[PDB]
Amino acid sequence: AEPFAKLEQDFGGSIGVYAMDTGSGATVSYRAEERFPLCSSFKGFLAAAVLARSQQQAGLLDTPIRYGKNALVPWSPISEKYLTTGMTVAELSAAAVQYSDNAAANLLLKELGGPAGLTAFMRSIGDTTFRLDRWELELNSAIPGDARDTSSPRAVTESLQKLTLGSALAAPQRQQFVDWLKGNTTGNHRIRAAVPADWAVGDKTGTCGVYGTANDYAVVWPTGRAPIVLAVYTRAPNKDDKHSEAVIAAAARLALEGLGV
Repeated sequence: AEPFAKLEQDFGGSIGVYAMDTGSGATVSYRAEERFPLCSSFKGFLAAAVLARSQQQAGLLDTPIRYGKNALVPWSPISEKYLTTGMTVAELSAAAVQYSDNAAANLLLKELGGPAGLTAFMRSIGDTTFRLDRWELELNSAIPGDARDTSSPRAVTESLQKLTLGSALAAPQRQQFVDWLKGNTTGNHRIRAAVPADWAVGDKTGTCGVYGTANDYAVVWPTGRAPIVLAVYTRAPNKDDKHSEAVIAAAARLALEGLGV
């Protein structure tokens, strides 16, 4: 905690951390119930909402989605490649989670009834903090004090636990969510940078690009020890303040250490 204040101070902003040992029930909590913009991290919960809906609707994941060029907003690397052939709901989910593909995230949001639909899903699993108000990329304004498109490190951590380890998703969908998070390609310098290499890790990052606002949440499977669920979020007071993945990895190391992990 003292290390946390020191860390954010050196950072020049605020760092929010919540980590829980699903075995001992031990937790690390620093500014954990404060609101931080979700940025790109909402996409992970977006995929869960899709999986949850696929339970009551077989054939969803394989449903073909055709889209146009207008739909290719910034950072849609996968969507851009499959433009002429389109992508299935499952392929869009993998793209959104593992590459943070914005086009894919927006097409899936549309299928779930937009930001309100996803917010409603988080409500159904008992998350009362989470709120998505806009679509990519407008949701990245990260204006200080703005409650739109934010959640708490604690609410994110708890929801992630319900969806990956708990029973918020049927067994099959549960493992698919874990596998999509395990295959993430965008967070090698964040939480993943704080743990060994033999540890199985699944994560989803978030980067707003303004107000030094960045984040990452993950489920880490320590060797011989129960899995840990953690969320690390940051932000700063100045629009030009830059985020730092090193700060996120450092904060994650402190969280794990705090758990004696």
